[PDB]
Amino acid sequence: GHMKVKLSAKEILEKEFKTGVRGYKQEDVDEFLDMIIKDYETFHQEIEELQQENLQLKKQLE
Amino acid sequence: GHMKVKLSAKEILEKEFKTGVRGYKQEDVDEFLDMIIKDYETFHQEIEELQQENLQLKKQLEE
Ligand SMILES: [Zn+2]
Ligand SMILES: [Zn+2]
Ligand SMILES: [Zn+2]
Ligand SMILES: [Zn+2]
Ligand SMILES: [Zn+2]
Ligand SMILES: [Zn+2]
Ligand SMILES: [Zn+2]
Ligand SMILES: [Zn+2]
Repeated sequence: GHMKVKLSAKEILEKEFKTGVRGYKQEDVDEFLDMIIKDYETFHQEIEELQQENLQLKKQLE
Repeated sequence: GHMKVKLSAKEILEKEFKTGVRGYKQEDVDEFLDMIIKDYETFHQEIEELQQENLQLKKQLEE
């Protein structure tokens, strides 16, 4: 069966964190989250491609 | 297209960030990273399941 993730690329782009003393440097976190966002986009695109292919194969077999 | 994935759950665990006098609250960033690590695992399992399912259906169509 299909398994869903918790977050999306847009939710990570738009997440706001509160601040505090000795918090993590914002640019360090944001640059790393940007790499994560691109991975979410890559994962989502490949799943979309694999699920459309899965639907086509199941249709030929029906 | 291809699977040009940049990071792994282990790389996310190992990543360190410099701190500032102020910055993003560490608790909140770390707990968000935990959710992300769990999603990388889910994405992987979903892709593996679809790849093997599609292989099996392709083979059956021709055998
Ligand atoms: Zn499943
Ligand atoms: Zn499946
Ligand atoms: Zn799925
Ligand atoms: Zn930088
Ligand atoms: Zn989509
Ligand atoms: Zn692909
Ligand atoms: Zn270190
Ligand atoms: Zn894999």
